[PDB]
Order: sequence, then C-alpha cells, then structure tokens
Amino acid sequence: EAPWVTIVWDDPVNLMSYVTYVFQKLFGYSEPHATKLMLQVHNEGKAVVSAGSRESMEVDVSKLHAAGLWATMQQDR
Ligand SMILES: CC(C)C[C@H](N)C(=O)N[C@H](C(=O)O)[C@@H](C)O
Ligand SMILES: [Mg+2]
Ligand code: NI
Repeated sequence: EAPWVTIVWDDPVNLMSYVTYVFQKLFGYSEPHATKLMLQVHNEGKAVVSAGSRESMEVDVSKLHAAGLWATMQQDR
C-alpha cells in the first residue's frame, strides 16, 4: 500500500555530467533539477530521484541500471 522511492548511490566511475544528463533523459527533469540531484548524490552519497508506487519505482531502477547508475528502491516512510 505504501509509496516507494528510487535512490541513486554515488559511484567512483560515472561522470557528474553523465549523471545530470541521465536524470534529464530518463525522467524529463530540467537541468537545474537534474544537477541538484546529481550533486546531492555526489555530496551526500545518495539521493532520492523519484517517488511513486512500488511497481513504478521498479521501472525507474531498471532504467537507471541500463544507464549504468547504482539505483535501488525502498519503501518511503
Ligand atoms: C555523480 C557521481 C557519480 C560522480 C562521481 N562520483 C565522480 O566523481 N565522477 C568523476 C568526474 O565526473 O569527474 C570521474 C570519476 O568520472
Ligand atoms: Mg522518505
Ligand atoms: Ni566522485
């Protein structure tokens, strides 16, 4: 019943510019939004990047994995 979130985890390989681009490409986010989330990943170690049903977050995780980003999902409490 609960809503879920997709989290992207910091990784030591992917370019900062790539991560900003992926968030725009996969989610349609604006450049300031994508950059903000990228920097949160890089400076906090992780960031919630999207939110919704468990099934919707399963798709976001799969899309992010195909892009090569470290994504997981968990219930939002
Ligand atoms: C947003 C995260 C994944 C950035 C990386 N931790 C990072 O430091 N990337 C570097 C960079 O963009 O210069 C190199 C390692 O790709
Ligand atoms: Mg929460
Ligand atoms: Ni880094």
